[PDB]
Order: sequence, then structure tokens, then C-alpha cells
Amino acid sequence: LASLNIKSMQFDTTGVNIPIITELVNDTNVQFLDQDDDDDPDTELYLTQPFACGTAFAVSVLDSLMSATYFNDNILTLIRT
Amino acid sequence: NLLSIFISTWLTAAGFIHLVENSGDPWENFQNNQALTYWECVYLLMVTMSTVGYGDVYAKTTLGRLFMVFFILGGLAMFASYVPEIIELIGNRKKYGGSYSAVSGRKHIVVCGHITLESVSNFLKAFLHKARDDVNVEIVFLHNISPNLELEALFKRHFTQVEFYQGSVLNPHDLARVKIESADACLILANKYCADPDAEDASNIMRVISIKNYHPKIRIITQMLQYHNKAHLLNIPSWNWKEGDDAICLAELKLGFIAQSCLAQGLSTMLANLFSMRSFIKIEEDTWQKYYLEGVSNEMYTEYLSSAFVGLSFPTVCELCFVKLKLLMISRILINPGN
Amino acid sequence: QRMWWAFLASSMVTFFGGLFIILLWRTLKYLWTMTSVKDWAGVMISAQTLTGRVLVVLVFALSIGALVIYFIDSSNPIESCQNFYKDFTLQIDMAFNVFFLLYFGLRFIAANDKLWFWLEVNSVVDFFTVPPVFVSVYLNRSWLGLRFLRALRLIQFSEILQFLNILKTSNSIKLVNLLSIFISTWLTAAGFIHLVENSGDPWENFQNNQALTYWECVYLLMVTMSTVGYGDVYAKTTLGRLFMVFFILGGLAMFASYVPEIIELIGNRKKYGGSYSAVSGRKHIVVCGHITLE
Ligand SMILES: [Ca+2]
Ligand SMILES: [Ca+2]
Repeated sequence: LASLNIKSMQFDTTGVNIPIITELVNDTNVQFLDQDDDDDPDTELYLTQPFACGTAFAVSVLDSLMSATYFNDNILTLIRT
Repeated sequence: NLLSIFISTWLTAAGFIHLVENSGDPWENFQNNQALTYWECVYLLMVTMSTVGYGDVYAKTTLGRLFMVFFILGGLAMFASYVPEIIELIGNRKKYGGSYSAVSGRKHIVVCGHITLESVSNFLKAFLHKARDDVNVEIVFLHNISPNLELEALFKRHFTQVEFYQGSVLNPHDLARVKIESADACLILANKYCADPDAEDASNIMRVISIKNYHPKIRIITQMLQYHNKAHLLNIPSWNWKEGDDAICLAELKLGFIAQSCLAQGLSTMLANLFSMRSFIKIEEDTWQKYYLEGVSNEMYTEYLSSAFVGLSFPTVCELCFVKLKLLMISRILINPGN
Repeated sequence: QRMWWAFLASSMVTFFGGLFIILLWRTLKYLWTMTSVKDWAGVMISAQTLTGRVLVVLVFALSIGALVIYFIDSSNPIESCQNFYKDFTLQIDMAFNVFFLLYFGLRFIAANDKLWFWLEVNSVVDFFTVPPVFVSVYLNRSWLGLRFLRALRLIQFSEILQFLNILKTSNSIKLVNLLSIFISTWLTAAGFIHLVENSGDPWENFQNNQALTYWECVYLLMVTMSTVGYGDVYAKTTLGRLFMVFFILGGLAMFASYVPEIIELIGNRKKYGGSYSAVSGRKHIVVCGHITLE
């Protein structure tokens, strides 16, 4: 709701260009963040427009980090740096 | 898997019993041979495992009888073990899972939200009213709960207009199924008799958010139980209320009726009778009911003023616009036109 | 000789020709490879209009009459060459089936999608029973055949009880719907088994025919589906045994699928719905409020 509140700002200008990043506990809800996107439930989170534009971020994207750091621990340290 | 395993057991038992019967038991020098065909043995297996036990075809050999006993026991045990899977598999049936067809030259609307028997019944009574002109707009419904039997009977009574579909409003597939894009407007009902009305208001907010996400240019009529929730609803980028995105807030409207009747007694009842489309009924016995029914027969209508009444003469016409037209009417808005 | 070829071929080729004709709406016009009258029929086949309400009652009455005529003919031999104008039975059934034919045509004109309309069980019965009776006078002989399928029309009875105000309890309407379905499937299965057994399988040159009356066959099916299996009567022909096995499977499957209905109907008996009758001279006191055991 607030993201949509920010997108509907009006000062003099419009608030659509304002940078917004939103945490989501459910990756499905990303469809409501933007209106130009083609709402395809089959499409995974990474292919969604808000995620591709760097305006949405869930924690499911960090689930593969377990496998990534199992196959190579060093990369995790890189993130820690 | 269950069908294949049942068929395999059936055929294997039929073959084994056919082999046993067509070759008599060795204890009597193979003198118990019975002319039984394989398909007759299949028929015997069916008539002995459905428990029908016709007794027309029987297993005469001792080995045949022994295996018949043991494998009746085993087959009944296996069927009893498979009962839970049969029970759980059958229960999953779909009541009205389908899609809506767009009839050319026909308008239609879709209703979502809190759907119950009483709410739907009241909505149909208010919508499909005989006194109002012929209502030709198809009515489509949608809910996450399968319709009840009496709901299906009611929809059968209104088979011409009303037709149910099953789905979730938040799912774009369901919205595309009932052709949300082609509908004139979408109606969202709210559970006024629900615990914690804030949760219901927020739920309706999500419903309208999803509908606007699918199709920004759709007319939305929704019910809000608070005013701060209405202000929240105003914040949606596509929530343009200028041309018909009306949000009927029951709480503030009802309290306003109460306050207006406080200002002038009996105002709420006259407003409610005016807005409600009531079929006028005339009774003969001389009571106040006759006059009350005559007073509530009046309804509400709107129309844009004509050329003769539009040239800098709105209130002056409003002085005597009524005796010759037998009606009553009230820049931005028309409220008590004066001088 | 026998003449079942005419009736069977008529019915099957009617089905196939209809399926092919309707199926070519997109197959032929694969990217180029009125309504006012049409939906008018839709307001007649439906129950909204007064003529529509009358129509279904006539449908049920004619179906019942046809079933009675089928029983009467089943009391007679399987086939016989007879003049149409002699007896009084060969024309009343024609009236029944031509009324059903015009009802079918009214549905067909109003059919929204004729492809799915062609796969409707009522229409299946209609054009499985009408071509045989049409050709039964083009050859002037009788053939019981699939004339028992009319019994499948008993499933509409409950809907007709929607209009007659005899029954007003929804649960009782569901109960009568279940009873009608059970009776219809029972009678149709009895007709099928009677037809199959009264004339032996063709590959045996009709030499193993078993003399079974229709009511005896009804008793046979009732015994079979109660899982009693007396063995007094049974299917001797190979086709009889095969269909007996198939319909045992089908009947047990349908009964299993109907267990929740039996559960939700039987047991939901209301406690009290009547009114206390006042005994003259004897008073009474009404105790209400917190009514618990203690
Ligand atoms: Ca979207
Ligand atoms: Ca009126």
C-alpha cells in the first residue's frame, strides 16, 4: 500500500520516478508492485519486472545461497566483504 | 497406479486358477480336469470378489478351492488396505470450474468479495427488480468457496442472467477466466457482520488492488467499513473516482443518515425509501399505510438540463420547473438552486 | 432372418454424421481454410416461460408412456413382422418420439455450442431411439432393441417436482433425485441385460439364447447388486457375462460415489417442526430459556 502511495505522489512533480525498494515475505505479491507488467503466475520471481528493475527483494532469492556456499565457501566470504 | 495394480492382480489370479483347474490335482492322477476357459475364470474371479458368489461357475479341484480361499482372504485384505486411497481420491471434485463466454452486444458485470446466501439474495433482489426496466446485463459471480446447494438452486431460478464460476480474485488466471477486462464494472461486497472489520477492509483493499493491477481502466464499486481505510483506498494510482470508482462507506453513510435525522426527524427513512427501488403497492383499506406507500413509490433519477432551462436561468426555472413537469429536483453540484 | 442391422446402423450413422457435421466448424474453416430466433428457442426449452413449464411435464408423461409401451412390447417376442396400421401400439410410440424429436430440434436450434450439445445424454437417448422407430415402419416389423433407454429420462423428475408444489424440502428433493437416478440406471441395466440374453451372441449364430422375462431380469440385477448371488438365474451368453462383470464394476463404483449422499441425507432428521396440539380442558406451561441436562 505504501509503495503504491509513493508511486501516486504529487508535489508541484509526479512520484513515479522516485526510487523505491520493497521487502516481500511472499514472492507472489510482487505482481501488484507495478502495473505495466504482464501478470503471469507461472513466471518465476527472477523474470518479474519489479525484481529485474531492482525495486523488489524477497528472502527466497537467498535460499540458493546454501547450495552456492556448499559448492564453494569462498564466495560467501566475498559477500561478507 | 491403483487401476493397473488391480488389473494385474485380477489377471494373474485368473491365470493361476485357470492353470490349476485345467490340470486336475495330482493326488487323483489328474482326473479332476474341468473344461474352464480363461474368460470364464475371469468371470468367476469377478463374481467371487464382488461377493456376488453366483455359484454358476465353481472351482472343483482341491488346489483350486485352496487357492480360492486363500486369495479371497488376500484380495479382501488388499481391498481393505486400498480403501483409504479410494476415499481420499474420490473427494476431489470440482463444482463450477470453467470460463465465461463474452456474448456480443451484451454487457456483463462480475461480483467478488464476501459471498453468502443472504448477501447474494439481497443483491439479486435489489438488482433484478421488476419495477426497474428490463435488466439485460449478465451477472457473473466468483468466490473461493464452492457454491452451496440452495445457491445453485437460486442461480437455476435466475439461469438467464446469473451464472457461477469458481476462482480466487487475487489470481490473474481467474480474473481472465471470467473476462474482467470486458466487464462494464466489478462489484466487491464486504462482510459487514464480521469480527475485526479492519481486517475485512484491508482484504477488500487487496481485492481492489489486484483488480486494478489486472486492468487499470475498470469501474470498481466497493464497500468500506471505515473512513481511514477509505483514505488508504484513495492512494491507489489507478483509483480514479472521477468517473465511477465509487467506494460506498457504510459506516460514515449510516452515521450521516443518523445525524441528518437528528437535524430533521425522519430523514433517514425517507432517504432510504427514495434510494431503494420499491415496487409500489396500493392497498384499499383506509390506513396510513396507503399514504406511506404512495410516498415511498417515488424513486430517484437524474438527467441533464435542456436548452430552455440552461441559459443563466437555473434557479428562476427551478421556481416553476415543477408544476408543469410533475417532478422534483435539487457548476459543481446542484444543491437548492437559488437566484 | 434378423433386421437389427437397420436400426443399429441408422442410430450409429446418425450419431457419426452429426458428430462429423458439427465438428467441421473449425476443421473446415481453420482460418478461412440469426440470434433473435435462436435464443427464442432458448426461452421455450427453458422453464422460465409458461410454455416451457408445460413442456417438461409433457416430456415426463410421454417418456413414462413410452416406457410402459416398451414393457408391453417386452412381454411379447423379440421381433415380429407386423403391419403398422393393424395394432394400436405402433402409432402412439410414434407420437411420443416425434414430440421428443421436436423437443430435440428446439434444443438443437437453441444449442449454444452444438459440439457439446451433441454429447448430451438426453439427445443420445433421443437419436438412439428415434431412427429405430422410423425404420420400424419403413420395414414394417418390430424390434425391442435399445427402446429401454427411455428409462433414463426419469432423472428429470426431481426438476419437475420444482414446479409441482407437492415437495418443498430441498433435502427431500435431493433424495428424490438420488432415487430417480437409481431407478433409471436399474431399469436401463435390466433392459440391456434382457436384450443381450434373449438373443444369443452373434458369433454363436444365436444358438445359446436363454428365455428370460424382463421382470426376471430386473430381479436378476437386484440380486446381483445386493451381492446376494442366488444363482437361480444368471447370464449364460458370453456377452451377458461380460456386461454383467462390467456393470457390477459400474454399480459398485456408483454406489461408492453415492456414499456421501446417503450419509448426508439419512441422519439429518429434524427434531421437531410441528406444533403442540391443545388438549381441551388440560392446561400447559411453556418452559424455555437455558435448557440443559442439569
Ligand atoms: Ca502487475
Ligand atoms: Ca414504486
